[PDB]
Formats: sequence, C-alpha cells, structure tokens
Amino acid sequence: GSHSMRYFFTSVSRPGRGEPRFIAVGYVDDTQFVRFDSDAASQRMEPRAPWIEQEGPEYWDGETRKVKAHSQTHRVDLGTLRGYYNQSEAGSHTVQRMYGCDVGSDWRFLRGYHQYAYDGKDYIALKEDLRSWTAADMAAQTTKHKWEAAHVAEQLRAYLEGTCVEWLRRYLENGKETLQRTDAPKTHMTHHAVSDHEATLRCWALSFYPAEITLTWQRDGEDQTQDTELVETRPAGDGTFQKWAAVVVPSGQEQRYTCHVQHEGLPKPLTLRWE
Amino acid sequence: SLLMWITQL
Amino acid sequence: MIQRTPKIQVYSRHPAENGKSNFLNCYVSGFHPSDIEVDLLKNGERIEKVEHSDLSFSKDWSFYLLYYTEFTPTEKDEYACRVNHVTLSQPKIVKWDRDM
Repeated sequence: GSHSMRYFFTSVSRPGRGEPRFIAVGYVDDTQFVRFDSDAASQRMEPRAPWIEQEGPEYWDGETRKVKAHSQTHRVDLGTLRGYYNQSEAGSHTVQRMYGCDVGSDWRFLRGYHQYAYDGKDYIALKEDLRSWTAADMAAQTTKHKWEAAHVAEQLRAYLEGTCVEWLRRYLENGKETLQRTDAPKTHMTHHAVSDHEATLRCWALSFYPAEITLTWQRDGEDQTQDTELVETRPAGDGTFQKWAAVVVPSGQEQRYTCHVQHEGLPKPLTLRWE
Repeated sequence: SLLMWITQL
Repeated sequence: MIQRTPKIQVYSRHPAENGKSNFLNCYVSGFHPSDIEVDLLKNGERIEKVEHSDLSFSKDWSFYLLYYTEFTPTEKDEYACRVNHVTLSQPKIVKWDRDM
C-alpha cells in the first residue's frame, strides 16, 4: 500500500527553569524509528527501531548534527513568537513542527507536508503545491512574506519530493520484515450483563498493524453509530494496535447485532455475531 | 533522514 | 491559551491471564499543553519502575504518550492509572478492568 515518513518536533520554553525542552521523533507509517531528547544524557539522535540500528556512524553523526540544528532554530523561534504575540517572558509556550512525505504503492511521491503550530494552534503551513503558504493569522502573514522572499518553499519542495522519498524507500527496504507487514486483527466479543435485561456486547480487535481500522456495529444490518461506544485506537506497546466498539443490547436480541471489522490485513471484512 | 536545516521565523 | 484534557485508557498489552507476564499500559492522548504527570498504581500505591514513549502528537496538534510497566496480573491485585494535568482540578484515577 501507500507509506509515509514523518518527523515530529516539540519545543517547550521553561523560563527560569533552563533551556527549552526539545523532543524530536521520526516515524515510518505507524512505527517510530528515531528520537532526540534535549534532556537526555547522550545528546545524540538515537535508534528506536532495530532496523535502523545498523545504519552506520555517518548516519548517526549526520542525524545528530541536523537534529541539534533543528533544536537551535526552535529555541530562536520561541523568542521570536513571544515577541510577535507580545507575551511576557515568564510563561511556558510550545512550538510544534511536523514534516514529511507520502508515497504510493509503487513507492513514488504522493504528497509532502511541512506544518508549524504555536501553543497548540496552526501558525503556518506549506500548501499542497509545496510552493506557497497558509498563514493562520496576522502574525503568520509576516513569516509567510519573509519565507516567500527567502524562497524557503523551494528548499522544502526539493527535500519533500526527493530526499524524503528516497530515504523512505531505503527504510522500507531495510525494515522490510517489520514495515511491509500487515498483522490482521485478532477479534473476539465480550458479553456482560449490565443488568437482568441488558448486556453490553464489546467487539475487540487486537494485535493489528497498521493502526488504521474500522469497527462498526449493525442491528438487522442498520448501522448503530449513535448507539456505539468506540474507543480511540491505542498502542499495545509491541508495535501493534488495539481497539474496541461496544453496544448495549436488550433482552435476547443478541442475534440481531453484528460487528463489522475492516482492516488492510483482512482478505475480506469480517462480520461477527454473538451466535 | 532529516532536512539539512530548518529556516528560522 | 489552548488547554485540552487528556483522554485516558488503562489496559494490558496481552489479554490478562493470572500468573502470566504482561505489560500494564496507560495511554494518555488528546492533551495540551504537554506537561502531564502519569502514575501506574498497584493496590493504590505508585509503581516505581514506569517508562513512557517519546512525546509525539496527532494531526490536530494534541499530544499523546504511552506509560507502561511489566506486570504479572493476579486474581486479586488491583491496578489503576492516575493522571494530572492543568485541565484537571484533581488527579483523575482510572481503574484497570481486564476487559476494556
């Protein structure tokens, strides 16, 4: 199928409590593969997947160099933004950046992104054409102009369409066993008598990868969206995901209800029924 | 692999 | 400024079988800002060895973290996750139900 590479950066100012916190993480699809944490002792980019571990010293030295330079840019940016919004030097503030690329099933470029947020709200983002910017407010229209005048989009376009996709391909080949796998969900239902005249039916999907999945309940084939309790898909910790959907069903109507499971790993979508 | 640099605001 | 309250799920990595090694997880998500305190509790007491994933965030900029520890469930031991965040007036405690 399609694949993605994404880097996520968070910088948090800590006035009077030292230098800002900086954390960087990199993912291929739903698998993390690198991290950097300003507060950790190593002060290096570190592997978080076994398939990147064997990359050489050139790789780690270079990623360390670059991630430190990212850190320093963000440190400057926190000051800049504080000034733009006329904010005091006492408070903690957050900048977040994400960039990366999507490829299709043929591993050819599909889309690039580069997005920036300040205190949890959009600040500026590269538009889909990778040539122009979306400034979320008046302050950001100024960054938009500056970055237009400095041809920043062109720098990013080159990376997103070239470098990014080339590296994503390399990671996919080397992490083939982990990354190019699908683990179809293992499914089961639980039944709990809420009372003498209702039971909760809970449909489980466990140990699946990638994270994208759809679980729905039907009654006599009619979708029960408004009556379904769904939880957010959650990591198991071993690189797979879990999710469940529940309905509360009346007396002896268990057979009317069906749970439907859609996942890239399944040859056909599953239709599950208590009996 | 990361961008070679990111430009400041 | 923006403040979003954490969603909290407490759960085991594998279906819980008494006497069999496992991982107890507390997944916190959808929160902003990133400062958050998360403890795993065994019979009401804070577990000392607890690790967490590297801070990351969703499309909407809200943060998520997985806190986790090795455990071997038993019939009678009770587990919970306790979370504090600026959006919470008091820490929220969510009990583990070996079924959610």
